[PDB]
Amino acid sequence: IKADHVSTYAAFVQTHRPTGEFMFEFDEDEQFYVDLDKKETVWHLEEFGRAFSFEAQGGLANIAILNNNLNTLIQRSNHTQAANDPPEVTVFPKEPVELGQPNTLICHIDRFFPPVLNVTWLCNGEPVTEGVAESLFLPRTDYSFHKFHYLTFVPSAEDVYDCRVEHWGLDQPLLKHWEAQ
Amino acid sequence: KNLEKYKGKFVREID
Amino acid sequence: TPENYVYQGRQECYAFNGTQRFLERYIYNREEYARFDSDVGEFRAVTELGRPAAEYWNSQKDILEEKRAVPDRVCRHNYELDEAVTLQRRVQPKVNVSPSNLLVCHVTDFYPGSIQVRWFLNGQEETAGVVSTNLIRNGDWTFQILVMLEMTPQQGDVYICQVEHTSLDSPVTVEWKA
Ligand SMILES: *[C@@H]1O[C@H](CO)[C@@H](O)[C@H](O)[C@H]1NC(C)=O
Ligand SMILES: *[C@@H]1O[C@H](CO)[C@@H](O)[C@H](O)[C@H]1NC(C)=O
Ligand SMILES: [Mg+2]
Ligand SMILES: [Mg+2]
Repeated sequence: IKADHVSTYAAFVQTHRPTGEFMFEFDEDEQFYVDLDKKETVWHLEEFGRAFSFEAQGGLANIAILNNNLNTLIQRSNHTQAANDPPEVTVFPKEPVELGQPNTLICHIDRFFPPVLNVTWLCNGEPVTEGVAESLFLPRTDYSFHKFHYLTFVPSAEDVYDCRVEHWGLDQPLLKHWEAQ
Repeated sequence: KNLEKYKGKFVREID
Repeated sequence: TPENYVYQGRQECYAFNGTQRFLERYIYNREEYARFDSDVGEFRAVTELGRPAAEYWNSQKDILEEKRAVPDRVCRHNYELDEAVTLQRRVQPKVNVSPSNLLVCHVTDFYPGSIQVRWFLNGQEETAGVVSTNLIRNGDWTFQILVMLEMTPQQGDVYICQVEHTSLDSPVTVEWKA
């Protein structure tokens, strides 16, 4: 489809956690979602939150419809469960790597299904738990998912990093290595 | 209100 | 693997040259099984699983009336709002050149994604030796891109990476002397 811009509400429900998600993306970047637990709209940037609003009940009402529709399709499909599609993983820094200068490492996990995933940052074999963040499970036009994980870090010639990824389509956890080279 | 974005309403399946 | 069933919905608005096209997609696992496309004007079953749903939805006049109105009532409305904010987002690229033989023009933290990055050697544009990544989406409403030039340095050569972007008054350049 020809388009200068694509604006998409994307939502899903499923048996396992996360059991629901309701978000809006503009040109493939997530602009807001509805936190279904807190029943509140969450804007990605302050630029958006100050200008825009969205009634969270609109997200909750749509998720209720999807959950009903999921129950129907489980019956109509004779409980068809899809094959697991394992993720592709890439790790790259946000800024040019300068030893001793603060940076952000990004782990992009792509082309996987279902949207059930465990991700851990490792540094020299050990989990890093501070200075981390992550995206939602983001939609793809082929109905698989992708996701971003972030780690604040100070680059150093020594350190080896891993983005360790767990998914049902994998024979064992996937460790994608990165070093400042 | 701020500038309010509009929703769409998903349709209920026939069960 | 554990028992797991997934259902997805999408409501997509395609803005192009003043027009709005609306698709609403119903997906079981990864099988799109029914959809409404405003170019089409009614629901269609995408697979056999969608035949009951398309038939039923297409029999409800109020639903078709609502969906046929979405381009003008929902898509155009939200697009006008995004014209006031999202489409005015401008984050200026940072530019760094470093050697790797390649010279790397690393352009970071910019928005929107459309950008032109060009290499010049002694004032002459160099294209045949340019290996570019794709645009890299960072997921945080910024992009980056690495535009690398295959190079054979010789003393005196002056390389310049020039970046053009809507956020800039004028193109920005970084020079590297061999
Ligand atoms: C993720 O980790 C949890 C433990 O916190 C475990 O119960 C679950 O099986 C893991 N999921 C996957 C997909 O490996
Ligand atoms: C944009 O729309 C106008 C109709 O108002 C049409 O004449 C023109 O060809 C369109 N431009 C493109 C690039 O399709
Ligand atoms: Mg709000
Ligand atoms: Mg190239």
